[PDB]
Amino acid sequence: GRQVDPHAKVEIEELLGTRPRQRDLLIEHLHLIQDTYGQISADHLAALADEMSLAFAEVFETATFYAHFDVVKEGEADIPRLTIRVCDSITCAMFGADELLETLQRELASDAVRVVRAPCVGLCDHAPAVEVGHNFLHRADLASVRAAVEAEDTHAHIPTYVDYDAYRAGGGYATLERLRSGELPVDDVLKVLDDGGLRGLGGAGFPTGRKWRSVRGEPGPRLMAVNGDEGEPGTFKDQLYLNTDPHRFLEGMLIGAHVVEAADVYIYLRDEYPISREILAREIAKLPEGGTRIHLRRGAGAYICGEESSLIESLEGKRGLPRHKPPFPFQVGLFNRPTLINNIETLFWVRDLIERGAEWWKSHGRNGRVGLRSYSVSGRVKEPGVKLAPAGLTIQELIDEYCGGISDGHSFAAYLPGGASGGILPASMNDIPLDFGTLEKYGCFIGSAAVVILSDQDDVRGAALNLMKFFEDESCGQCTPCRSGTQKARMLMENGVWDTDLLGELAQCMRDASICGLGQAASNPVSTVIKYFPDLF
Amino acid sequence: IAFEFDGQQVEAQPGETIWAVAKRLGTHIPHLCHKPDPGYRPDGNCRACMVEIEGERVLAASCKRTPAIGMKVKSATERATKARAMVLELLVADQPERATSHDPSSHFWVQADVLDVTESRFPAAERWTSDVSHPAMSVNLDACIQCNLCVRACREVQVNDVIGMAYRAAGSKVVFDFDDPMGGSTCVACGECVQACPTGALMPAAYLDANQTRTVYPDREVKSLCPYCGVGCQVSYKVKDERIVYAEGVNGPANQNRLCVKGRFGFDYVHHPHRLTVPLIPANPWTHFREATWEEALDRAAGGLKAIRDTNGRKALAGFGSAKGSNEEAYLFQKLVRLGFGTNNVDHCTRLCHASSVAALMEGLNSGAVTAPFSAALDAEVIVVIGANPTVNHPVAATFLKNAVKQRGAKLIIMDPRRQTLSRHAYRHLAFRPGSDVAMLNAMLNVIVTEGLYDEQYIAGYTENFEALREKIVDFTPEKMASVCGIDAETLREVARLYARAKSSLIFWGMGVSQHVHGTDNSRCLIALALITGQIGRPGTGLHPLRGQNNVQGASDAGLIPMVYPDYQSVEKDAVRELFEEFWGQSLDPQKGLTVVEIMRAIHAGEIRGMFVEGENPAMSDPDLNHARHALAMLDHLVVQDLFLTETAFHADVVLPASAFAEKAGTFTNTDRRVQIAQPVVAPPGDARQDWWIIQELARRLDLDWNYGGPADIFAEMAQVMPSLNNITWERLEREGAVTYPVDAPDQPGNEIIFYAGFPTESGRAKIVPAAIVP
Ligand SMILES: Nc1nc2c(c(=O)[nH]1)N[C@H]1C(S)=C(S)[C@@H](COP(=O)(O)OP(=O)(O)OC[C@H]3O[C@@H](n4cnc5c(=O)[nH]c(N)nc54)[C@H](O)[C@@H]3O)O[C@H]1N2
Ligand SMILES: Nc1nc2c(c(=O)[nH]1)N[C@H]1C(S)=C(S)[C@@H](COP(=O)(O)OP(=O)(O)OC[C@H]3O[C@@H](n4cnc5c(=O)[nH]c(N)nc54)[C@H](O)[C@@H]3O)O[C@H]1N2
Ligand SMILES: Cc1cc2nc3c(=O)[nH]c(=O)nc-3n(C[C@H](O)[C@H](O)[C@H](O)COP(=O)(O)O)c2cc1C
Ligand code: SF4
Ligand code: SF4
Ligand code: SF4
Ligand code: SF4
Ligand code: FES
Ligand code: FES
Ligand SMILES: [W+6]
Repeated sequence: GRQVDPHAKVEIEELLGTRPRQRDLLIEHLHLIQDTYGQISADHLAALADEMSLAFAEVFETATFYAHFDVVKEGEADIPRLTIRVCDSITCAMFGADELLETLQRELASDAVRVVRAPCVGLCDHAPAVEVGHNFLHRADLASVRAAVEAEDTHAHIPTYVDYDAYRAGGGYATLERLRSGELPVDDVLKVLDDGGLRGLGGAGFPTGRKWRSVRGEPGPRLMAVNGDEGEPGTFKDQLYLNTDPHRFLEGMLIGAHVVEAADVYIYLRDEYPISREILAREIAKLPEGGTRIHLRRGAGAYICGEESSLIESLEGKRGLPRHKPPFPFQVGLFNRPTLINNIETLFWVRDLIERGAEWWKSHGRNGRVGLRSYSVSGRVKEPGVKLAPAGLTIQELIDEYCGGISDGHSFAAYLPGGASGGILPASMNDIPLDFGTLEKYGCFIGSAAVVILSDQDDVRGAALNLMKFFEDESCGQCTPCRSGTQKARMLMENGVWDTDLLGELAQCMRDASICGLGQAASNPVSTVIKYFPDLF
Repeated sequence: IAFEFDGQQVEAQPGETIWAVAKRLGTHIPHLCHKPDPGYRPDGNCRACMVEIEGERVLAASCKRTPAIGMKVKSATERATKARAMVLELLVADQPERATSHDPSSHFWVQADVLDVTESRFPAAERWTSDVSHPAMSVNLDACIQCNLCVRACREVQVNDVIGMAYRAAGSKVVFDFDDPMGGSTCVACGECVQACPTGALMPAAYLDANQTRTVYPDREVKSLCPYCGVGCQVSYKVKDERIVYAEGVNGPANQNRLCVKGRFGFDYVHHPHRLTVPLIPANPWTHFREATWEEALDRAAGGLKAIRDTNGRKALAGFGSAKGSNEEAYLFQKLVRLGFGTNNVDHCTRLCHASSVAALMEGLNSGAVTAPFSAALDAEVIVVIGANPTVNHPVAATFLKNAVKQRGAKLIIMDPRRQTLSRHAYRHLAFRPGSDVAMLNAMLNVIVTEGLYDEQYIAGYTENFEALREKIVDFTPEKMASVCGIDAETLREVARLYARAKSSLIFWGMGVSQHVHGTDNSRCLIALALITGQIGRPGTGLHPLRGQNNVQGASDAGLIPMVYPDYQSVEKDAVRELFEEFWGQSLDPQKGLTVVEIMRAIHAGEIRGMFVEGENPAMSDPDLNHARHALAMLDHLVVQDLFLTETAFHADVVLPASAFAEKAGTFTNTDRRVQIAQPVVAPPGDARQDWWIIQELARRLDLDWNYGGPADIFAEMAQVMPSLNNITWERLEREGAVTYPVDAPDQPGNEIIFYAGFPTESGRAKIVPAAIVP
């Protein structure tokens, strides 16, 4: 007749105890189960639902869209407690990943253990990026994972950082306290953010003062949120900041909140960023009870959550599906109310904007463009890692000035900004400045400052195939063009030669008829290859 | 609103998404994922209805947008056509061969043939398998276009919370509870997702075979209604020559394109093989005293009844009745008695259940009709319910309520000992030991007046007795009855505040309350919640119990009662017996009849002789054993006009071939004050016939000489007396289909709310009744 609520309901009320049971608060429960038990089993879902008084369809829809929650029924086989993962994106794959997978999947892939695939975790800098149960590795290899497993090194490992007191030693939350006091009004902040031209980060290229003014003009109880997903492959900035000085980001966030008069806020970062998930939970409790309460949430896979509307639906405890653009996110948001999103980076800089001004944000640009940005170089360079440098900078100067060079043994053939969403270009496209509104007349763009460098020893078509696989596995699943076009491309790009004409048609279609901003870009790489690589056909 | 289109400067009304404007204008374009039928909602997934507009850089959709001022749409262009064609190419690439597949003549293939596509140039996907666990349906799901209509039908309208898409893009599928085969899933066979999937994936049986593929087209079609509930769910029966198959819903103002298991399946009784076609007067197949004939076994009825009348008298006769499957027959099934037998000894074994209700309703208001409909609970703000289970026996209304909860958030309440499905959607749940509702009912009754939060004005000139009761009332209290009922007080304070403060409200219940001896005493108090607060006789307000048959209203409102002729004009009166006779030309009996159980226990060692049974299985309905076997045993001359040889009338000395439901015209009514027309589909087997001919022939054989003709004149001869239909005709009961009777004007929709400006009672006011705890 139906799945019945079993006697196994004791372990669901003896484990949640005194917690709230609102639909918007679901994912935390699922994470809790997947932590205390290495799996999520039906009986537990039935009990949880009949507690929250829901239907099995909803919890089943949600518990499988996020790529980490592992489900089983009374029939399937038990899952092991100890698992590991490997990167399969472009960077981690250029340094010999797949061989690693099929090389250790037959030495230590036994019952007690497991080994599976993973798109990207934010470690494109230290090549392989393997993890062992909330612990990550670098320059990974077999003889290292052996020791990491034989010893119960599943648990993480925490570095040192700057605490509340050491931050308070300097400016230390004095710029903020100047707001709860009338020692400086609001309008000045809007004015500096405007005349200084802080074109926001994230793959949008949008100002900030306008957003703040807007979300300030609409009435009612306001909200806010932050996207700390940064799931795009060649993007490993947020980690290098949340792990060195977060209190600056919290300063910026509280500032951006009190201005819009948002009672509470929200946050959202991956499950693949645990270290920060502990840094914060250590720090917040030290942040006094000022009057603005903050929160913190998790996120399981779902690169489609990098998007705004999907992040909203997730914070609402729902399935990670985006919404239509004619009704806007700043008008109707987290709970059908206004809310302003801002990446942690855009917040990290505000303090230096105010304490110093705008001119300090205009004497920097090198080429005609103006600004200051934090790039993320990766691939075959000599001193990879994050980089700060004046925007409007070419790529050759970014290689032979900041990154040390390229390598001793390789050469320079191709490269790609904007990570996967962007295209892959050749050398000759070397005298082009890297800013927001400069590359749209070439097919690609730069949204996340992601940069990569491929040599002659590397092949491009395989890279495009990997990118298409990624876009095929990260697709939400609503709009037809993505859902089926990604498949047809992962297929057409398989054979020895593809037509490129069916592909041009399919790309035009996907770019003109896609709901989300992902399908609008999953065809950029192949098209750029067709155009600027006319010697590969 | 003015906005250009395809080179024009046309106008559009509001809420008119571009698609509808084109349709209205005659520029049809494909949707595939947008079901225009009222009830649904667009989602914008297929992206096959795309157009262009000056100002944007990415193509748009036509089902989800709206033509604001200045805008200009474009369809006859290149980009849009290319996009549509590419989408269709992908879909048909992941599709089987339309030559021989599930539903080859479908919506998808039509919209494809529109965009001029036959095959594709992309490869396949090696999709999943099928499951046929459930008998009626057949999920050979290899044609899922991810149109999400299954869901909007099972997660937004016929709410049962079963279906859901529970995977990622490529592997995205539709699954029932926990990826179960749906043969033991929560599916209730509510066929609202079977007629929404355009492809033949989510397809019923009887339209395909083992090598699953269509095998049949619609032989013909007929629009009718369901003879199982009292809602009037319209249907369009699918027929094959001497075979009925399966149906779909229609835009009926009572159903709105949504049915239950029985609107889809379960009608194997009509064409059921073991049946009756001739007189037959124990195993099922007749084996005794069978003599096929039509003038012998009618002499043996007319002459028998007439002679036993002569030798024993009129009152020595009696008669049961029925309303399961017709209305106009009752008018005659009672006129026949009143004329040939000259006796008001009629009865009604179906009206038994909900008598107390109408008793109180006519005591207080001079009526017995549920105040206002149930399909109007979407403009209200609150609900009340006790002693029922709509989802089971009146589902359609239950899902209407669920939808009102979802959309407008209007809360509800519950009053039932056991736990009910709607609990999940219920704002509260109030269990109590039985036969004690009246206690908390008085509590809610006196919580208002004692605190002082009543609407004096409405009680000022629209309900009398408001002061004579207050002795017991202020003597009563809403705080004392805890151990008597089983609840706490603050809950009740709340509930009463909710109702009386609520802008509007309604109350539902059924036989669960009126089943008890003094269920009258229950309604005796429940009556006045809307009356004492005013939330009545106005949009979204009213009182509305429910009934468990088709047209019990239509029967017990047109003169099948032992104490009143049609339209509630009692017999004990005088002028009633003086104006009816200008039509029937007879001398009647003023003294009432012997009620159902009264007459039954009477004949037991009594004086009545025989009867003319019809449309009932009395041997197993009210009485357990004593008045089933010994009831008719001592009887001398018996009659039974039942479709089958039901357990009752095993020794009924004569029989006639009752026609089944699906073969007739006429008039039916629901528990909603509405009258529904019908229409025949298939003639019956054997020399069987209808009943409006049986009774005509028998009246003739009993010296009545009616010769009226067909039902299309019985309607007029029944309305000429009953003013309830003072402005009605069969013509507009066919065209426009169904209507409700309380209307006044000819060319108007209707008048569909009791007491909009005053009770239709002599005083214009009610008589609020003393309600006591009287065990
Ligand atoms: N499937 C089906 N549907 C039918 C019928 C049928 O035979 N089968 N017949 C039709 C007709 S006219 C009939 S006979 C009806 C019968 O069906 P209903 O009108 O639904 O009556 P019940 O089915 O008994 O449901 C009454 C509700 O009141 C609850 N209840 C139980 N005890 C009490 C009590 O002491 N007080 C109160 N207030 N509530 C109580 C019951 O448990 C249930 O929740 O169904 C109608 N529709
Ligand atoms: N087991 C059980 N018994 C009950 C009840 C219960 O819930 N369960 N509830 C009691 C109550 S409240 C009710 S509502 C009763 C109803 O129970 P019954 O008194 O048995 O009434 P039905 O079951 O509808 O049977 C009606 C008869 O009319 C025949 N018939 C069907 N269609 C037509 C038609 O178009 N024309 C004619 N002339 N005959 C037709 C049917 O085949 C059947 O012989 O049951 C009562 N007894
Ligand atoms: C498919 C898609 C995925 C995205 N993923 C991210 C992401 O992971 N992180 C991020 O900061 N922005 C992402 N974005 C861009 C978001 O719009 C961005 O988070 C947000 O607009 C930030 O606004 P801001 O520029 O004011 O900081 C994504 C956009 C799209 C279309
Ligand atoms: S079709 Fe692609 S871009 Fe559109 S919602 Fe689905 S996954 Fe996102
Ligand atoms: S079952 Fe019907 S609505 Fe659902 S995906 Fe398949 S074809 Fe589309
Ligand atoms: S009960 Fe009917 S409407 Fe509901 S999911 Fe099953 S088939 Fe669809
Ligand atoms: S409620 Fe009764 S009459 Fe209406 S569709 Fe369902 S079974 Fe048929
Ligand atoms: S780890 Fe492979 S690039 Fe992020
Ligand atoms: S057809 Fe209206 S958007 Fe799919
Ligand atoms: W009943």
